[PDB]
Amino acid sequence: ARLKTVQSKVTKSPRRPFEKERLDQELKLIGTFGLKNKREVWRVKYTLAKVRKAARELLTLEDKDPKRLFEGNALLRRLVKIGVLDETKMKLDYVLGLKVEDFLERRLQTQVFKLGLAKSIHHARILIKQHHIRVRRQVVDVPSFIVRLDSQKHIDFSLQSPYGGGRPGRVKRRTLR
Amino acid sequence: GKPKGLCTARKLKTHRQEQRWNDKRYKKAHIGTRWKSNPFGGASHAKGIVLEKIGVEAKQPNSAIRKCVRVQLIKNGKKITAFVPNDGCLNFVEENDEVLVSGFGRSGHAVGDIPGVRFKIVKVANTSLIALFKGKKERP
Amino acid sequence: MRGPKKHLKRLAAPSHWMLDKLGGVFAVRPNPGPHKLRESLPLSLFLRNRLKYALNYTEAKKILTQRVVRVDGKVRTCHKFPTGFMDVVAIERTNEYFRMLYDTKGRYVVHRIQAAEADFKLCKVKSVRTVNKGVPVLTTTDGRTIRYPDPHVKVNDTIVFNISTQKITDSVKFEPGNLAYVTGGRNVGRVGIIGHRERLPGASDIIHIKDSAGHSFATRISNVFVIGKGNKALVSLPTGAGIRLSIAEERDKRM
Amino acid sequence: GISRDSWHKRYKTGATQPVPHKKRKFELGRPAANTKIGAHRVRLVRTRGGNEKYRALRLDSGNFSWASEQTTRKTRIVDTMYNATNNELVRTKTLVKGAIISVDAAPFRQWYEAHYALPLARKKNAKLSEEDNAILNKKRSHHTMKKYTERQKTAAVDALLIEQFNTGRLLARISSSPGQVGQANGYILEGKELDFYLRKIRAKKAK
RNA sequence: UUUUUUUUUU
RNA sequence: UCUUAAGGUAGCCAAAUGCCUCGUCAUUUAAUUGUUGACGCGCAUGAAUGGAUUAACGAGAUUCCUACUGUCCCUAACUAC
RNA sequence: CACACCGCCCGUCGCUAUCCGGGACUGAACUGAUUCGAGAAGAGUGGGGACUGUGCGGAAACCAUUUUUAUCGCAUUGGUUUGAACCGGGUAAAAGUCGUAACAAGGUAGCUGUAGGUGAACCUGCAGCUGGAUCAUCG
RNA sequence: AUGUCUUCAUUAAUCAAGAACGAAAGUCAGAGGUUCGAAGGCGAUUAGAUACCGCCCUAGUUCUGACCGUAAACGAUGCCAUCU
RNA sequence: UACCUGAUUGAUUCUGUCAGCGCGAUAUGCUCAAGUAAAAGAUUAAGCCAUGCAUGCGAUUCAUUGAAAUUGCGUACGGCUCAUUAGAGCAGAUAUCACCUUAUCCGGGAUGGAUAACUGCGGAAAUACUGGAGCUAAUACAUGCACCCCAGCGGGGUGCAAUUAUUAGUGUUGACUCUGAAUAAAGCAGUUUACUGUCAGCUGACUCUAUCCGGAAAGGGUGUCUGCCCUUUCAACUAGAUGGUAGUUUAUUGGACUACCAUGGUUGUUACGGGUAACGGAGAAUAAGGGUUCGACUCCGGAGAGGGAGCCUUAGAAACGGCUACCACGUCCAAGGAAGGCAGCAGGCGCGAAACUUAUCCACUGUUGUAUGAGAUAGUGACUAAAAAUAUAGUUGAAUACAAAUGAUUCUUCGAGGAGAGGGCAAGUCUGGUGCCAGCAGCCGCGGUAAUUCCAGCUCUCCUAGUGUAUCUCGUUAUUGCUGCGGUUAAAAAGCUCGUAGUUGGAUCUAGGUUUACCUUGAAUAAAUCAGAGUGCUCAAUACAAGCGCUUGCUUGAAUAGCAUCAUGGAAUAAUGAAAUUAAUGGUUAAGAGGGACAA
Repeated sequence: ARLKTVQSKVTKSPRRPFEKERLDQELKLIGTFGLKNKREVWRVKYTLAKVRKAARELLTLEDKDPKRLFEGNALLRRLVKIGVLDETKMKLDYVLGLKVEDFLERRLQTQVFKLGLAKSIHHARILIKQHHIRVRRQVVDVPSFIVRLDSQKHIDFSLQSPYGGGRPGRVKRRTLR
Repeated sequence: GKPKGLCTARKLKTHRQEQRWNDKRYKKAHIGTRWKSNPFGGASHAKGIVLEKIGVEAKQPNSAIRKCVRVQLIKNGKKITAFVPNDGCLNFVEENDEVLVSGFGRSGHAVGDIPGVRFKIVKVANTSLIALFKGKKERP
Repeated sequence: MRGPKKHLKRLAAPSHWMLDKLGGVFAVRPNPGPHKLRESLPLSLFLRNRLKYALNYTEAKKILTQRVVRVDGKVRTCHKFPTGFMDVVAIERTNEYFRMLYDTKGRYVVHRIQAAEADFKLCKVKSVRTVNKGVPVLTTTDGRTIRYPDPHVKVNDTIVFNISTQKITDSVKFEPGNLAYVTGGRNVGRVGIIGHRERLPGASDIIHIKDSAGHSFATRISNVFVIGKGNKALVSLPTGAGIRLSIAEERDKRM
Repeated sequence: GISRDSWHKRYKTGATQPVPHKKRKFELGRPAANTKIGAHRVRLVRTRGGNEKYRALRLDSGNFSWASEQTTRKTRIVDTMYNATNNELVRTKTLVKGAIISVDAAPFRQWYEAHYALPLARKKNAKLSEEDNAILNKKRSHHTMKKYTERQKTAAVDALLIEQFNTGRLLARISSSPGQVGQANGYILEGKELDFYLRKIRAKKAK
């Protein structure tokens, strides 16, 4: 009959639930990049830790290992295409230097207000929620959506939004009526 | 010292198995009478009926009378004492009442200054005792 | 169970068919005959996945009832027929001819061919014996038994079998210096030149084979099929010419 | 019903074994044929795979074989004489493989004379009957007598066999299983085995 | 030579 | 506190030894002044006037279960003298 | 001992609660195996021959027997649970009675083994140990 | 232990099960019974004193032949080999 | 992320546990804007079941296209559950020269009489009950249409298969009593198309049905080697028990069974017995490394259909949506009789802490294909995995989808809750009551009339549509220690010695200028899961897709790694063997190991 659906976790809780240093640092990160909850940042931390642990497991092997070559090139490729890893920094011995801020900057929510599409990060989030942003002719309503290097330059206002060209909003229609 | 020869695997394994029985946790989990001795029969929750209510002198240096109720489990008919959390909740427990009971937290050990009491009431008359204390509901 | 089985679950189906995990609870079971369950393919799977000729299996059965498909030149209407290795499939209405072949990965690929190609096929000699009346026969690994064959034909040798004439044309030998296919093992879909033969008396013997790229690997006899003499292949091979690319080489080829 | 299962026994070490399942069809047994001497009686039994066996209940004729002469003639089983397994079988006249019985000699004598144009220790004072003459003294061309002359070249017969043929009841051993093949085809005893079993039989009847 | 005790918490 | 030579110790018990008494509790039964097991301020138990046990043994005393039966319900018939 | 000797602390006895053990009662209940007795039903074999096809054949009921053997009875035995007069152990409980056993040379140094005795802690005999209150005492 | 230019040539270390020995007290049987001395009985001391102290003592303490197999049977430290 | 923190004291350092702390499983509290995938009466009661369904579809058509019936085929697959079960079962390798097979592949192999529906007569309360009478059909029933012997003139036999006995060796396998060629009998019952629609031109070609032999393939029965839980308050066990011969039975081997015979067989390298809240595996949770625990459950193997037992049919069953009997428990009776098996789907009662609609369909996925509670759709569903609103949803009608639908994907009308706030541990000595009471508190501890801990009121912290509580697993735990603990005083060296099993054992053989064990590399090794490339399903869990031209098209990806057996190479390390006509004829040394002798 039906099978087991394949699931997987992305968030790993810290071993110490409370410590002023981590609490304050993570609060500061939430402030810098508009996020919803600490799970958001733990997700990025655990993706980063998966990346770093895989890179370390690879570096434990010597340089020209077939697996090392394939995985390291692929991982550097993925980070490059996302726009986190530097394209002049091609090595895992150097990928072992990254932070959550790097991946968090590559969220749509940041780019919206970064490139002048919104005043505040909160305004950017509510605009995306109300469907006033678009990417490569693709209305993405997911703030954590991950913006690649290529798509970095392919975001403008929605082709249907009142602010991107369309019918006036509900308030404007009320006033006109 | 322990044996170290390259052909002593049988001795090492047999000795380890023999000495595991001197461990409280392993013996407690593999004795075989756990189900017969444990009132809940290995479960986490159980249901029962009230018989009477008692006040237990809290241990020294604490001075108070903790208000518990003697209950009879429906699964096996065993008699236990269950604690009624929160203030003025014994009022909501009347003799001959159906109660849901759970562990107190220390896995069959008494908790705090209440002597010999290792269970606690989680529902009375199909109502949550916390709801009864908080006024979210009333006695059926 | 109390008797034979008729079904075959999707997961238990051989992996080489590449059947999507979320694509139903059963897999079309090949019926007994020329080939074996783990070393064949259903015509229904052919028409549904490889050629996209059928959106659904009802459509596959509809196409198959029309008696338009030929296998070995014999019109089949069994969607569960065991179309396996070195099997000729000729859809006359569309005038399309295919021969079953093992991809480097080991999968079966749509190997388009012409009429001259479709007109023949190869068979390995599974045994040679003497049926009643004193007429010697040979049995091939695909079950085909051929009467009155050339006496020099022996075990593990290849014979060209003519579909149109149902006769043995040529007899290629299993000896050092013959292009040999590799059907099973982890070297399924690998073509290489036979070399030395480690002879185990009471167990399957071992063969050494080196491909055109020079890579060498060994295997058991039962996985070794001769497909020619010297270096020439008696049939056309798919794009790849029986060479295993390592993963880095495959990526390099991709970009 | 009757089962041939390996379980239900004790293990090599003497331990009791678990019963793996309820009795299975493919491991059944059937009651013994226990064939006897009398009018031909054979039953068909349907067996595994749709095949079928011939269970003999009573048999009188044996299609017996003479090995040296390479001949095979249908004689009649006369009496049971010796059985290695158990003597109740010989007492009850059970025809079981390897059982030792008595057969007629007339068919083999008829074949011997019809094939060798010579007497088979025939009686020393009794003239051959008309049927015997119809095959002994017959007259045909010399081209036909030549083959008989050639067949005469190798025609000596052993003393023990001659004595059995004199008594008219030959000793034979059943080589078939009447409960399995339904037939009592056996072979005539001759030589070392014949002497051994004759000595056994004589020892028992002395006992 | 004889020489036993000191209510509970803080 | 009176008092003796010493004040019944270890054991055991309503006993073949306890009046009150058909002692009180339990067991056996439908029902028991009976049996057995407990209790013991024991009218008046008790240590070679031997105390407490004890396998085997007994034409010794006692209670019960089973089998069996004219002991009985409830008598009848037959044989010898 | 640290509330610092007006310290700490040990037992019997008495009350309360609770867990466990022994216990006459051939106690009781549930459950599994094994011997024996009976034994349904099928299958094999030997009889039988209603009926109908041509002295021959096929044959149903039924009878006897062999085998597989459910199931039921006693009987033995294993395992789990359990009542019981009474007789005992352990533990817990703010403020019960009797004493002073131990911690100072604890007022008879303490403790181990063994044996006896005494309301109780305990006392005494023999041989050990220092974890002693002596690392020592002059040849 | 020491001495050995004697002999064998790995025969060794530790050891479940198994076995010998094993203080004192204690048990059985037979001899002995001086001293001391559990229990016991007295005189003291004491609030009491079933103790410490004193007096008279029974088992025992001694020997022979059997049992028991335990001690703070302690160096509270298993045995064998090697280095500092 | 290879991690710790509070608590014994007047204070200190330890031992040691308790408590805290992270993940996961199950249950449950409060709360929950909409959507996507998605587990789901296993745990206890393999308990009991009302009611509906879950297995039905070429030859034979005088009923009105095809009903009914007879045949044929299938119902041994599929589905469910985990009770039993500890040389059972399973995993890997491996035999079956000891065996059995329908469906599907390759080779060879226009004969007569009776019976239903149909007509009618009927019985019973009651069945999916049936007897007579009149027909009447067949792929039903029947019937089948060159060597040997005598005589080289002539007569017979020889198909396959098969019983026994015998002959020579046209092929293999490592090896064959294997397969072929023959010889002599005899029964043997099995087989070598009286089939449907037909078409083309006396000549042809189909589709179909039936049917044996040989070989395959697929499936199964058995055999071998290695591994797989706890227990000595189980140490000895076993009597068809171990083996031999002759038989019987089976498809075949076999003490499988029988007769006779012998005394064998297992065991401290753990036999035998007992327990398991025990189906085995693939795997799951946790997780530096080494591991610890679990695994009823979607795949593979096994078993069962209330408990037993016995059978019919068949290629295949000891079948249970087949029968027969017994036991337990029910159902309808007009009391004469007749019945039942949801551990299939959906539902009901019970049991419980614990688990969903008495729904729609073959539209999708397979079964031989109209039929399929297999399978696919929708319902309840904070099991769970991913993605996300409360600031700077809904609604009306359209368009889409679907077997029909709903809900998703486009337009248009209007239009915050859980825990917490003394320490562990992030976060208040604010206000009133009570005076060790009520209460809190996992632990340490607060509350005794001036409470940061309760009861309130006011305030803040963690997480967040989730967050607590209870039981259990793993980590924490070097508190089970192989890596890797400890034993003078904290728990722990036997009173001491001898001693079998077990464990461990001194140095020494080509340095230079035959067996094993062990290591390396390959062979055989179902998927799904774990690790692992690529790809904007909007991301991600996921999934395995997809991506360009232009219409009649090209290219695709759907990878790569993950005990025992066999072989190759290596010859250190550790065991093991050789010797008590010529040649060097053949014994290592004698341990700052051990034993024995001698001395005094």
